[PDB]
Amino acid sequence: ETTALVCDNGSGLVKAGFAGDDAPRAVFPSIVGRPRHQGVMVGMGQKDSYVGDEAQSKRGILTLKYPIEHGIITNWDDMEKIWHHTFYNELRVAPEEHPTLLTEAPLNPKANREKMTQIMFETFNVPAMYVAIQAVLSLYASGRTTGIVLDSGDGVTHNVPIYEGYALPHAIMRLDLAGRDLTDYLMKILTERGYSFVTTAEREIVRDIKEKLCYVALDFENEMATAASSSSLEKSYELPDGQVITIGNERFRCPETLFQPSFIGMESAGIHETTYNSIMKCDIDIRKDLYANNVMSGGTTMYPGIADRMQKEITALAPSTMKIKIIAPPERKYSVWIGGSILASLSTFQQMWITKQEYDEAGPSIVHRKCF
Amino acid sequence: ETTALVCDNGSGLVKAGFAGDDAPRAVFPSIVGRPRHQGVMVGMGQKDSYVGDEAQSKRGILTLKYPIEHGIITNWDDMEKIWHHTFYNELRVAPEEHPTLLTEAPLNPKANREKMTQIMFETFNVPAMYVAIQAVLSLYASGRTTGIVLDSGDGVTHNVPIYEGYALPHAIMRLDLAGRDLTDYLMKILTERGYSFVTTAEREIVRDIKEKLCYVALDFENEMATAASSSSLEKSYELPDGQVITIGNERFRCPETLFQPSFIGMESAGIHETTYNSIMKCDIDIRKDLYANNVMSGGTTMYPGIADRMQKEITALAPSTMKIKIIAPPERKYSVWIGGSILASLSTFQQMWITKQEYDEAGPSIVHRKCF
Amino acid sequence: YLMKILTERGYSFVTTAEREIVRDIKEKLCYVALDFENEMATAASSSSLEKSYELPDGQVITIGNERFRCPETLFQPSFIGMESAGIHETTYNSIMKCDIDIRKDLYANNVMSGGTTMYPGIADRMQKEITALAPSTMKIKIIAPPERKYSVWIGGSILASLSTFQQMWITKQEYDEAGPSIVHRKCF
Amino acid sequence: MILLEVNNRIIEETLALKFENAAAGNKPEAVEVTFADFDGVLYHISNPNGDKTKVMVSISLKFYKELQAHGADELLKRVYGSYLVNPESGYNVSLLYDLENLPASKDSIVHQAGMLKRNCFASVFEKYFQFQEEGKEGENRAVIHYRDDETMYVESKKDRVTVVFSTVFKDDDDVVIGKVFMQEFKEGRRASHTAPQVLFSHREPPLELKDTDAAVGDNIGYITFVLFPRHTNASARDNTINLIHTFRDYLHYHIKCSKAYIHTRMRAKTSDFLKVLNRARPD
Amino acid sequence: AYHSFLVEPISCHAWNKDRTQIAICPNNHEVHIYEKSGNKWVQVHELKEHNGQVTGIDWAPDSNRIVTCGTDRNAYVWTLKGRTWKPTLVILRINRAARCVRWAPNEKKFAVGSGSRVISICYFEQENDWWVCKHIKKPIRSTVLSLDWHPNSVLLAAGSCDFKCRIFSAYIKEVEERPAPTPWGSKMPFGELMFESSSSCGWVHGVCFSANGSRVAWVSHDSTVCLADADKKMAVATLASETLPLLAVTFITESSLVAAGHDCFPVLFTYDSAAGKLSFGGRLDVPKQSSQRGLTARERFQNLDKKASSEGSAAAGAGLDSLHKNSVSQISVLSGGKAKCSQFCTTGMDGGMSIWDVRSLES
Amino acid sequence: DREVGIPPEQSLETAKAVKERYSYVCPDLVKEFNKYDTDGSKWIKQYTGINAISKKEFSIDVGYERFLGPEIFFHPEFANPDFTQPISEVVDEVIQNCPIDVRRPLYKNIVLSGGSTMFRDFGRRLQRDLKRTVDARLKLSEELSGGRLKPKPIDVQVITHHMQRYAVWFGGSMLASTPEFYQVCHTKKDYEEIGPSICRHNPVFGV
Amino acid sequence: WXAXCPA
Amino acid sequence: WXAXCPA
Amino acid sequence: MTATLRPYLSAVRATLQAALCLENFSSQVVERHNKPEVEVRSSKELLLQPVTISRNEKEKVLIEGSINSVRVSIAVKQADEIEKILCHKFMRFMMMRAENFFILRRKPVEGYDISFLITNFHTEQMYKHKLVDFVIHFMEEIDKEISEMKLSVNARARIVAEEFLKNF
Ligand SMILES: Nc1ncnc2c1ncn2[C@@H]1O[C@H](COP(=O)(O)OP(=O)(O)O)[C@@H](O)[C@H]1O
Ligand SMILES: Nc1ncnc2c1ncn2[C@@H]1O[C@H](COP(=O)(O)OP(=O)(O)O)[C@@H](O)[C@H]1O
Ligand SMILES: [Mg+2]
Ligand SMILES: [Mg+2]
Repeated sequence: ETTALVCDNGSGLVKAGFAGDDAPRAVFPSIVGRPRHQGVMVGMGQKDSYVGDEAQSKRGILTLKYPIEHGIITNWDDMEKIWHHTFYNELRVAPEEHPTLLTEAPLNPKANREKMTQIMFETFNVPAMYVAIQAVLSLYASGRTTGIVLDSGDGVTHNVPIYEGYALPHAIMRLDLAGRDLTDYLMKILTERGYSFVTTAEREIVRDIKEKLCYVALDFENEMATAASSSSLEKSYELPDGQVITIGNERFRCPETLFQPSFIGMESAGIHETTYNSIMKCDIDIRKDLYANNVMSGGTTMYPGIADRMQKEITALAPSTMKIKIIAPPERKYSVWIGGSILASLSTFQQMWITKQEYDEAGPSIVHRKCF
Repeated sequence: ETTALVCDNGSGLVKAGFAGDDAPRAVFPSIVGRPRHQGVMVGMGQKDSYVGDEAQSKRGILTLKYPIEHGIITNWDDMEKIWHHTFYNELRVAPEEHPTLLTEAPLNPKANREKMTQIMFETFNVPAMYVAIQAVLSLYASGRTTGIVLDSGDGVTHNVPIYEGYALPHAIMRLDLAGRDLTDYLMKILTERGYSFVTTAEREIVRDIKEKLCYVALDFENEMATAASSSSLEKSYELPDGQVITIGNERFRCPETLFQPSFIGMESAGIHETTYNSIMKCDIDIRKDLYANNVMSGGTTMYPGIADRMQKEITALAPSTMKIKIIAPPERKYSVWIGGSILASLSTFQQMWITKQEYDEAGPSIVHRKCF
Repeated sequence: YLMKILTERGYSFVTTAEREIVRDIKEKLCYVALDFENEMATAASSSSLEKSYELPDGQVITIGNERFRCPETLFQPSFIGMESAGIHETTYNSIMKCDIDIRKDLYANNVMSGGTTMYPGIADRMQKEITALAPSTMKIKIIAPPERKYSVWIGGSILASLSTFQQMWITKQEYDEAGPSIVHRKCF
Repeated sequence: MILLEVNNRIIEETLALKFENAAAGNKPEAVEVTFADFDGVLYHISNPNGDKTKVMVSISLKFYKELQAHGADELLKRVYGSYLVNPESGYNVSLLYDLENLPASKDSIVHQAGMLKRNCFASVFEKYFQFQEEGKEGENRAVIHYRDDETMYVESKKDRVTVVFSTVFKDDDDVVIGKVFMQEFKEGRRASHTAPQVLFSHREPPLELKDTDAAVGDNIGYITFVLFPRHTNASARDNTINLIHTFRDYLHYHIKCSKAYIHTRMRAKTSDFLKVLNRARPD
Repeated sequence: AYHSFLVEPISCHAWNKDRTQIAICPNNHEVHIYEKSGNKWVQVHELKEHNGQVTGIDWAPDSNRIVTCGTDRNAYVWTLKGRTWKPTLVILRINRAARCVRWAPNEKKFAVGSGSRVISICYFEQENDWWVCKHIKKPIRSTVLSLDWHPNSVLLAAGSCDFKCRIFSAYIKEVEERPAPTPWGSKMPFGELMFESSSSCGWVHGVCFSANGSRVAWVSHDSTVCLADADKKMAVATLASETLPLLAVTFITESSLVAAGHDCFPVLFTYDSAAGKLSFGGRLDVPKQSSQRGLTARERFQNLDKKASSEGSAAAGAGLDSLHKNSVSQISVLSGGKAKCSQFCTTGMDGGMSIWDVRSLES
Repeated sequence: DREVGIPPEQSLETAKAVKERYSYVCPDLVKEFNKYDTDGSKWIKQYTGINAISKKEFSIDVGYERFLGPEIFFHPEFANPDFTQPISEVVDEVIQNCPIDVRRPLYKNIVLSGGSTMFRDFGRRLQRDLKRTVDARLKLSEELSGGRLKPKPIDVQVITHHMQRYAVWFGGSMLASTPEFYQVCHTKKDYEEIGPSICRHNPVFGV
Repeated sequence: WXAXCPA
Repeated sequence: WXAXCPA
Repeated sequence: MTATLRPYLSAVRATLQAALCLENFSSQVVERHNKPEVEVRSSKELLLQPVTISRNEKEKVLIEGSINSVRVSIAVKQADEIEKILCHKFMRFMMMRAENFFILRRKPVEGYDISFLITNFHTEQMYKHKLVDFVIHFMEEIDKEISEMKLSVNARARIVAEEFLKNF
């Protein structure tokens, strides 16, 4: 009992490591694949189930399925399998030796929290654990006490206004739009270009393509016009088979779905509009502080130029009499994990944990009252 | 009960031997000949039926007929006779003492398998047996788990893509073109030169001629042009009667039928095209592995330069951004038998056999369910 | 797939002419099975299901389980090795992605068309599968007009006959002045 | 078997063997057999007297007194007609077949007699559902504890019906396994659309059972199924009754099946362990 | 200079005077004799009448007699009569077992380290045509595992498993004469305890003597080496290290020392003149060994069925010759006596044999 | 091999003519062999089984197997080469390896129970063989020691009754009905810590 | 989700 | 074969 | 396992390697035999003092010693009742097919979990470091096996519940 482990069950990726380290010791995607063919050879009875980078490597003969969908778990067996894999094969640390820290998106069903707590306390018999929010850990990592969080993850995008020493639970907005919808739209448009991708392996391929050759556009109409003069924007990517794919307008089209959800057919508003509404719902005095500080985190906000576009849109919507500043740290991918590690390292938090004795005597409902 | 016997009922030749040996103990062609004349002498009542090297030696007064045609048995009496001969006269091992292993080409009718299993279990009352595929045994002999098999036998040519620990039954292509069609075309062209061969004895003679004085051409047009300057390519062969036959363009013409089936009038594609189609039908990720490993086996792929031509054609068809390698072991003739012996020697396979209790119970519909 | 299975039976067909022959055979002697396992068991008692077809050369081919095996590939794409779902699953997913209120109307009306949906019993199987997947509290109806083969052509003719559509056409003048990209914006 | 059946196949088989030779003259085939089924109830088939032309079937219901107090006049004419006679064995319902009269139907009667236990059990649940359907003043709640030490309670109020289950596990080995089994019962809902709510409680008995002298203790869990007319109408009544009655044996059988499954998995892993060990022997 | 004679282990080894014949126990109810052939070894004879397991052999440089001392509480003295070998029954009066044996320099008596808490000495007699046996049982309290003899043949050291390594004094006046004065003691009659170990230092698995007969050394299961220097006032020297237990004893000259055991390779020691302390010497046999393997396409699939496919025969002991040379049974000498010992041989429990040198290393 | 007209699948159903009236035992082997090989007209029976696939009738005649099968019991060497030993002589040997006072009553009570014993005339053959061998043994014993006496002949009787198909079920029923069964049965606590060895008791073991 | 959206 | 090709 | 199990494994491996040395000793008490000495416990002359390598109350190991054989007994880290039941059943199924192992016992020592056995008859016909490596590997993999069994039983319960609830 010297340190604690912080695990972030990201909608598309899993981050884990020791409390105190500045970088995670285990970064693998949440994939639980199973064989799709029959199998003929006799010298191998191997691993009916596959997880982790192994699944990514041999994805061509497996039906990859994401255990977590838009922030809510759908298959508990897959999640338990991934937990076991991360705890034993990668970390090689017994659950009893150290406690575990878990994080989840806001406005999630209580059933998921109760089931997760029960499984953690019963199966792995962890000495203690806790449940927190990714946005607050982002604040802790950023070393600030006031601001607005843009936690645009792979599965969920949400904002949580905060003020010095307190939060505003009544001004929390959660949007289902996230990286998965962007990937689906990218596949649909790549079909309109002439390239077809259906199965999950090509889903990973398109995910990589978007990760490598996508960016946001300051002006949509101007970019479309310059695309009409398509002689300096098209770029080529090399597929595993050697085929070359040329991508033009699709580079700056899919990211615009964030600001224009109507493309996918969702009757909602963009991230800028949702943040403006959330800040407006707050008290007048704290609006200045919230404008002066705007923290963003998540893997969906690494597109170059996103900060500039958000700043321009907010300034256009907001009155043109004050200053709006966007802060874009270059390590926002692991901000949640860093915040969790820092929070665990805090001396005052050594008593806020939830132990087996109190959990057993009280019941699973205790976590509900533990910091909401 | 110490070892097992592996018998390969090749379309044109029979291979047999003990499980464990690195070379077969019996290699004779599948010939079942009967006398064609009347017979006058009285001091002979000899062997109304003839089989094996005896048939080859005295082929001049016999109507040789191949029991197996293009991978499918046509006369069961001949096959049973050859089985009896190989088991008793050559091997001199009783069927009861040891089990037997059988191999057959893919996409064969179930009737052949059921009849073969029934005859083996009823006539020779073998304690146990099994049915396998030549390509998988080729993989076992080659000591590899991933690749594509080019099993161009005397009667059938087929490919079966494979991946680590599993196969792809939906990407199997079988081509009827094989050595027999090549021999027929060689006879037809030898007629155009001025040499006539009709009966089966001259069929064997032409088969030997092709085995000894045939090769593939890297470029067809260039070879034809150099043949126009016919002063360095013609070669002479000595017939049994002493007549000398000069062969020119026919050396590199008949093998080209494999890459140009239109010569015989078959509306199909060459081996290169079929392999390309089979690999394309597979998943994208495994295409790289399949390209990196290309195992070939059979008696129809010993022509010098075949590997180079196949490599050139595949690289021309495939994208010119990766590396394509052709592996041509110098013992591909008996690769199937070696693989069968190794598979039989495997400890885990000692339980996969099919016993007689099995057959005591139901028509051999059991060959398929299992034992496949 | 039908050619591949006909190979497993003992009949071989490779070239395109035999492709047309097998296409005709499927058009004439294929149907869907309400229950796959029950049909397979009844095939084990193969004395009332096998049927014979006359080839152009006069040869007779007997077809048994293949009659109801190939159509099942639509509901079980895994047979060909495609990592996808059946028509029932895709339609269920498409309807679920729609708004809640219009789900009732979509369930109440299910039009089908094309030459691949003429197999007898397909409508009943689709209805059973959808009702099993969908909640068992409403009514699901399948409409199977007996002229679905030319439904597209009839619809095109009716649309052309519409008076309001006489102006939506694309003429040479506007096409030449604008360019080929005009059709892209014309009703998507 | 996955859903435990309700038709005891013993009676079906014996009646089939008897009737298939019924049309063979004066064939008495004297029969006297004693059986047993779930819920700790004993059956008995035996001719009333030397006259072998009549065969009788009887039950030994544990909670028979509650059924008699309630009154099952509905069950005396709806499913069972004139072939039901006063109890003989132990003051429990017993029926008999009149062989002298022609038996017209063969399968329907056998099937009707096969579900005797559930047929008699339904007399209370169906009547409570009728009470809440008919608009009659909510009949007084009742508690029905069968042979097992556990207890069953039902409340039939307006706009809905309720049922609660008490669970007791005897052997210390299966207590934890059953607890795990029932822990996930209250949550699995992602594959059911028109299904009732499910909850589990062991430490705090429900407030309904405080006054009732039902199963009360420490190592006893509770399961409640909320009932609504959408799954308790005249159409989906028999299925729900069968599912609830066969709940206990269903849990038991699937617990044993899980035990066998884990046995098979460990047996499979032993082979891998032996393969790893075999690295020590020489070539 | 490694060689293999049998896959299964070998109990004991014996050699002739010219080092041309070998004796190998096949771990079965028999013993075999191997002879040189150019630069090759080949079987010559096959001796078997013993129904038990053989565990002790020895050779006579002159008499050319061989003794089989093992189980069944018996012992046969083999002798050569022309071109065939014949047995010679002996009586030992034992009830449990017998493991080790050893002849004498002058070839007049032999001793057996019996497992019945007794030590037996026998001598030739022409009267009854038998081999009479005497017994020593006074101080013995447990089994004896190692026996060694002194030039005069009157002093015997019988290592045991009771912390002690004691010298005895056996003198059969029938076939023995009064020995010359010795520093140790008075050469007292048969069946007495001369002296015992100074204290408790592990068990004993071997013993070695010196031509001058003034120094005795033995090893123990406690990873210790001892050297009883009787020239001084019974000065005793000790040494220890991290090496695994030794199971053999022998030295080259008055100061050197050699030993081997579960360490899988020879270990060399030395003794000081006046400091009364020993030292250490590492891998005097050679610097290290090497390892190799092959593809074995057949093996790549054969091993996967039982073991893991990626598995192989490689081991950490391949580099330092610790892969196949499983343990060391005992040691012997090649040339002369225990004075220069230009070459030394060792036995292995692996079923094989190997040779070494002391000058080919050339420091 | 002796007949054709059957499918490989429906073999055992065809082989189950043994369970029918189709097998009688035979005091002599060669006599009936020549009887069949002489007439071969009336003694031959016919089979009229029904196929289970195509519902096509198939028939085959009945030959020497009517008796050879059941005769294998007294000549096991036909099937198992290892066990070349009859049954009746085994019975007499096992009955002759037990104390004197028990040999006499044992021969008087031999029970015909079991499915394979349903064959007709089995009891007659076994009784006759045992009587012959025991009488021969008695005569040999009397020959060596003379005497005008005449021992009362040993009586061997075989009993035929119902219950032959199943004779274990009623025994188990009476086993359960006995109250002492509820006391002799191994208890839970015995298996709890001692282990499952409580059920290891055997009738041919003891130390 | 259970109602609205899939999850 | 029966249809297509000979065998 | 660097900060949790590595030192324990290293210590136990060193102890086994030191105590894996064995030799053949003709029977000293019973006529002529070479039976294992540790099981008989006849003479205290050959026996060596027991040793233990442990870090928690409920998990333990024991190391014996003798000329003929060396015996090792382990105690697994079991916390919940399900863990105990699964460990007992898995070890029993391992016992039922222990003949092919040639190393394992037939019944665990009283009050302890599974125990192994070694002898001079199993040291030459089998390799030396491979046996200790296998014992170690089993010690590590026991936790993986038990966790996998636990998740498997949980999944089975979930699937049966889901299958039953659908009918309602
Ligand atoms: N370099 C990148 N640029 C843009 N997007 C990225 C990049 N790397 C990952 N992403 C996207 O961010 C997602 C993963 O980031 P992550 O924050 O771990 O999701 P989560 O919120 O579940 O933790 C991926 O789905 C991917 O689409
Ligand atoms: N030395 C050779 N050179 C070229 N072709 C050969 C040679 N030997 C055999 N062949 C050809 O390969 C065929 C036999 O090879 P084989 O693999 O045994 O056929 P199968 O696959 O039915 O066993 C022969 O028909 C012959 O045409
Ligand atoms: Mg996230
Ligand atoms: Mg072949």
